[PDB]
Amino acid sequence: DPGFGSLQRRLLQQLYGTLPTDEKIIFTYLQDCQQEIDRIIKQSIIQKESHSVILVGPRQSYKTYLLDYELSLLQQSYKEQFITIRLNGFIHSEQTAINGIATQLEQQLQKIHTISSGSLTEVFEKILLLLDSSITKITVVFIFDEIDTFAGPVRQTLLYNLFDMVEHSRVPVCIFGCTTKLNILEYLEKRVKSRFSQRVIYMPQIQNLDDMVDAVRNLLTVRSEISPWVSQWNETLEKELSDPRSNLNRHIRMNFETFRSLPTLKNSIIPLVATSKNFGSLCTAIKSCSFLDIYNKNQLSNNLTGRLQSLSDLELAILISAARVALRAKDGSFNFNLAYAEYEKMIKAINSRINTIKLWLKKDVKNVWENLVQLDFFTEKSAVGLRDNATAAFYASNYQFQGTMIPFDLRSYQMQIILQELRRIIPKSNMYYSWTQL
Amino acid sequence: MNVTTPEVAFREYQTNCLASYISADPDITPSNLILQGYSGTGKTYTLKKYFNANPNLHAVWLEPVELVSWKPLLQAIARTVQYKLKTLYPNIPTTDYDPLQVEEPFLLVKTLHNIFVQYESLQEKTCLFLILDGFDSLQDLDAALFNKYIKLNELLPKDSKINIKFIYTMLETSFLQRYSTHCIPTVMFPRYNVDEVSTILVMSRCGELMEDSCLRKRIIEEQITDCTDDQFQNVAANFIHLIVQAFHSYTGNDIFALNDLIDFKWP
Amino acid sequence: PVIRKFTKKNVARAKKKYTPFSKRFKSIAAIPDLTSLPEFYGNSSELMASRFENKLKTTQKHQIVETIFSKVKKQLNSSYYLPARENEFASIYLSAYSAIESDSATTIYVAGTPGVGKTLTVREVVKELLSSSAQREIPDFLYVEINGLKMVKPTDCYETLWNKVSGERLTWAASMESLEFYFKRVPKNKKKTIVVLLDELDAMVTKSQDIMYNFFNWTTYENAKLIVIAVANTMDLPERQLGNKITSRIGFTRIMFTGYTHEELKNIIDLRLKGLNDSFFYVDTKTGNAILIDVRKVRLRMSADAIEIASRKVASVSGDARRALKVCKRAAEIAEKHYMAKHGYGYDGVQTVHITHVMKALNETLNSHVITFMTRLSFTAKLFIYALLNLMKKNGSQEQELGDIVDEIKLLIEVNGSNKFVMEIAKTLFQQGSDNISEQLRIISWDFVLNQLLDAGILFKQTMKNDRICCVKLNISVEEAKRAMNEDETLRNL
Amino acid sequence: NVRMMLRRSMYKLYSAADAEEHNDVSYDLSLVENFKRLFGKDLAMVFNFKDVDSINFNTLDNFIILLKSAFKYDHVKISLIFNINTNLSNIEKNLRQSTIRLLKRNYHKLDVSSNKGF
Ligand SMILES: Nc1ncnc2c1ncn2[C@@H]1O[C@H](COP(=O)(O)OP(=O)(O)OP(O)(O)=S)[C@@H](O)[C@H]1O
Ligand SMILES: Nc1ncnc2c1ncn2[C@@H]1O[C@H](COP(=O)(O)OP(=O)(O)OP(O)(O)=S)[C@@H](O)[C@H]1O
Ligand SMILES: Nc1ncnc2c1ncn2[C@@H]1O[C@H](COP(=O)(O)OP(=O)(O)OP(O)(O)=S)[C@@H](O)[C@H]1O
Ligand SMILES: [Mg+2]
Ligand SMILES: [Mg+2]
Ligand SMILES: [Mg+2]
Repeated sequence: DPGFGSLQRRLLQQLYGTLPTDEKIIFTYLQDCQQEIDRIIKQSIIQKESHSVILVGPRQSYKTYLLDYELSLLQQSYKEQFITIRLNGFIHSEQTAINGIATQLEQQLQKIHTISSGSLTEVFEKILLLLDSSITKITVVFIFDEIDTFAGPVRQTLLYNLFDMVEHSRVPVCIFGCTTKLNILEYLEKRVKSRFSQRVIYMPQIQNLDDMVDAVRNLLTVRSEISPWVSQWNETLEKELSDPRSNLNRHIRMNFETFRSLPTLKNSIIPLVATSKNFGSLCTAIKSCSFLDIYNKNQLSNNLTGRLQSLSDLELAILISAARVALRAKDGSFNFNLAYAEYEKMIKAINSRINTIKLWLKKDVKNVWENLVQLDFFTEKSAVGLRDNATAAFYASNYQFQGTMIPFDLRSYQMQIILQELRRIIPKSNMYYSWTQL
Repeated sequence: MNVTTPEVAFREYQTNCLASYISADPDITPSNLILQGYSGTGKTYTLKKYFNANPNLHAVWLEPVELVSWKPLLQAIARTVQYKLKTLYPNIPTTDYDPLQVEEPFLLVKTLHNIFVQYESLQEKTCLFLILDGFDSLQDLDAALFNKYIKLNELLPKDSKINIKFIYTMLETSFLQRYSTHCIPTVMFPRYNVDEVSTILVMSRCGELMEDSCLRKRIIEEQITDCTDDQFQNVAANFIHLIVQAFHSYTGNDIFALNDLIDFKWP
Repeated sequence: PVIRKFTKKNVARAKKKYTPFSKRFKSIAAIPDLTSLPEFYGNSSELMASRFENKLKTTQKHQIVETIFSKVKKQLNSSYYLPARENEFASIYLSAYSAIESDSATTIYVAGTPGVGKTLTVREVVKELLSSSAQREIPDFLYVEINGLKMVKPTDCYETLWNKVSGERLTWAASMESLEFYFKRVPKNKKKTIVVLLDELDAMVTKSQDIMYNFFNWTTYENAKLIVIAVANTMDLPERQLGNKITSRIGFTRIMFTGYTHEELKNIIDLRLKGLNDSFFYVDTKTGNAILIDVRKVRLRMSADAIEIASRKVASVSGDARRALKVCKRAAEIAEKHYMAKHGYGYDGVQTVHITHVMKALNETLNSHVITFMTRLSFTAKLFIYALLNLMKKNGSQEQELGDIVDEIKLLIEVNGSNKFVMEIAKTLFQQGSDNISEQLRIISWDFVLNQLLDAGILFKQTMKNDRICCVKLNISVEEAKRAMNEDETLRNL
Repeated sequence: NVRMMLRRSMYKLYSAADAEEHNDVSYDLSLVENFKRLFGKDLAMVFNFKDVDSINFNTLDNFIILLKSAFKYDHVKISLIFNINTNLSNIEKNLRQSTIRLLKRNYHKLDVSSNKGF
């Protein structure tokens, strides 16, 4: 039937939040936060005040979700009243955010009704004396994602001038900064903190298990009659949440104890619904939740236990042999020569007490040695893998490290998985299990 | 949905999730998606086999290993997106923007904003999949570059007719765990078994081991002309089962090391 | 053409001339009277600066409600006669009145901690002596705002000063030779006195200190008629950057603004409330709109001890007037939203701002949230901190190896296996609930909560690719981490 | 490093193809795929590594693997020339094992010396 195919499509676009903006789901634990964001936007767009504020919470804490919700709800009532500027501390720099404001200023002002052209000292002084300076004004709303990278230790020019428009400009300038850092005010300079209006509002957190039950209840309830299966779906999902010993309420409880983030459970429900062929299987799959065990097995199937279980016998024997040399060493370090010496005296002691097991040569374990390097079982000794930013990754590419230049079998390595962890994962029926203990 | 799931051999969970996230409707598709697996785990195979079984949803295939720095990676995005849309919609009048003019992560956003507004006469919402195939294999890679591509969706216009969608492919799972709190969906491609490597290697290579001239030349020239295709297929299949059972402990669960030891030892 | 090795396709170059001012009249005697000359001293620039008021105008306006507390927040803004800087007004005004009246040149240096009224009262000095000059008791002058943090480059102050003097757009290396020829060579009969304000002089001198010397050396000239009011933050910025023999040669005055006392904060806050405190409004009971002198005659008093404790707390920390005007603006909107929620006006007998509204406005900027954040984390995230705090009392090394934290988490579920909470969670934390997933090395969401605490700023982690020997600090304190973990019920018993 | 090997290699082929030809290009391995679509003739590029005993073998291993990605383009062929001053046995202990399996589909050892055979 096409009724189920329309029952999937709404129930899946409720799980992405792409409902139109009067049907969008606002959970009850972040209503008092979105009412505080609602008050700030519409006494700056309707009532033309100029205050700034920083939103702060973790990643995937509905900071950009609530700002996109509040502007879209003011989009439909007050379209002509405001232009919106949004920057982002990842893709913008100190130099590039000047071009990003002026490009978005001139293209938002065409839709209601040049600035962006010239040198960078020209394009910055034109957006100043535009902004710094019965008919009413256009209010300009700024949105910052990762304002904490604009609040670096060095200069902080761009945060100085925008907070200087909150205090002194005759243009009403609303500024949202979405950061993650709890100590965001200590990144700011003394001049930049003094201009800022000191309002830093903290995104709410899930406090109870019943907050996640009510928020999954709001995500999986269809509030209109689109399909013949809507009432039959809604009475199934209310039985699965009223029963505390149900399997769906068991997977919510594991999320509350481990992740406590509803977007992580949201990625689990999405292929439980989209990979359901008919309503008979879609009603069954949320009763049993046998997909969420298969999903959670996949997400964690090549982390470090799933890579150790995908090894051959020589790859496991070299991994054990390098884990015994790393336990005797004081620095946890080993070579290819040290780990093949422990390997060959292990294969001797197997074949002496015992048909026989092949001892692979020095030239043949070299391929096994390099695969354990690229599967993150061995790391280079004092190694800095990825750098923080782009200049530190560029400085490291011009330096020629020592372990590159020394020969192959002399490189000191270290150990991702120690021998005491390596005894616990390998089963007791392996012939190499006796060698996971000194 | 309204999509076709192909039959990849030992990736039947991975293809059902791949059909679950990738669709033509942009409202029910995530703007980021990672396909993580290690080398040889069949994740460009089933990514390609999914898009061939679904021809009416559109893909731009980029390899970030032959682009080496972050700046050629931005320029190739601007080049191949507008080259895709010209073949895809020839009736739309457009003015070509120089892809070599982007030198910033923002100048990509401004160029993609300029490319997408002139396809505004299209009839419905359409998603173009920008497949960064091997994003972790970029040589100059750092921690602060992948969270610069997560957030491009928020800087591009929300009511455009063309919604770019990023599909990432990456290897090493220590790169992936740096971005765990972004909660963007990930499909894992674990390593194959010894029985999964042998079945894949025997359906991939028994075709070439017949059309190889060395087996072709010898059977007529040795003057033993008493054979069929079903013996031809079984003599090459039993070599592959014998070249694995000897050298599995040396190679491991590779595909590319087994493919080299076949053709070095088949003549 | 040739094959280029790299391309620059986004170069946008300004139309700025290269030849300085010393090469366009061929003689000092051929320089005309620069005051009676059209393009100097901003006699035509008043058309383009007023162009951008028309861009942000729209014709829609539908009766926005202006309640009782909206009028108070409008009057506590920093942009809206100043009581507590009187001796500092009389020092800057006396030093600048004498140099303009005598056709002299000087430099006034003024410093202080942020927010103490020094950018305000220098602008109030030059507004008083604009009004004195407009009455013709001192000659006419030209006033230039230079802000160091309103410049892209530090060298843009040369461009912007010479543009305000001459109306000419030159590069910076041509602007400082234009200014240096202007101040020492051009005669005093041909020029006009110039009062330039070098605001936020810290920002211009961070890289090369070539910019603070030039503005101060130009004031030592005889022919120059230049008054540099140089406002910065610290008092030793001239002597550190320039040296001891240079700062003695210039001979500038040196004023410091001390941060305000609590009694001076009261005469700033209550000075901006003289028109509204103890006054009567006309509030209709169906929209909420107030009108200063269906409708009640309500009135508005703000409590004087509320302004007292807002002044005692702000002046004891920093002493700036911004943090006290926006702790009373914040208190005025806390009182508005309760007035807005009781009657339900929305947006389209006596009201007061209590002691509890000001304390609520003041407590939220002084509290930390790292306590409240960590009591409401996962069990997994709180188990990470609780294992890290046990390691910092086994050693006190205050940066723990990350593999020592993993073995502690496993040992802590090892030992407390009789516990009622730990028996039922260890199945859902090593296999993640059901079977068919093997028992694993890290707890479920170990990469999630380690990245959750690094993103929050609670936790510092060094850069190592070996995920086991990597080190982990805290960034908050050991005390307020233990205070958050002795509140949680299940961790404090084990 | 590896990006300086490629930006010089893509500059040396784009400069030497405009010399034989009688717009600007990003110098990366996307010039190899656009070579027939911009010059009309197919390519045959030859690499001549000069002092390969003085180069580090982390960079040369990662550059051969980078050139391996140009075997999907149907109109190019690469040819490597290694001026090994000392020894072949020293080189195969330096490169990774999966690279030597790539170098062995067709290799040719040519003894080049003033001292060979006198
Ligand atoms: N405009 C939007 N409409 C609907 N859902 C959205 C929107 N923006 C984000 N979401 C979803 O909201 C959830 C989390 O909200 P976010 O706003 O992304 O959290 P966040 O605070 O922005 O995280 P950041 O930006 O990385 S710090 C995710 O499932 C997103 O897919
Ligand atoms: N399930 C499968 N069925 C059939 N052939 C497969 C399967 N998985 C892999 N192969 C083949 O084995 C080889 C594996 O290559 P890829 O799929 O490209 O590996 P990969 O996952 O992309 O790993 P990297 O990162 O590119 S080295 C190809 O020749 C595939 O055609
Ligand atoms: N004595 C005062 N009387 C009245 N209002 C004052 C007084 N001092 C400061 N203000 C107000 O508070 C604001 C603070 O401005 P200033 O203190 O002059 O700036 P500032 O001293 O340069 O601080 P910076 O820029 O960080 S060095 C002024 O704009 C006034 O609105
Ligand atoms: Mg965001
Ligand atoms: Mg691939
Ligand atoms: Mg100031």
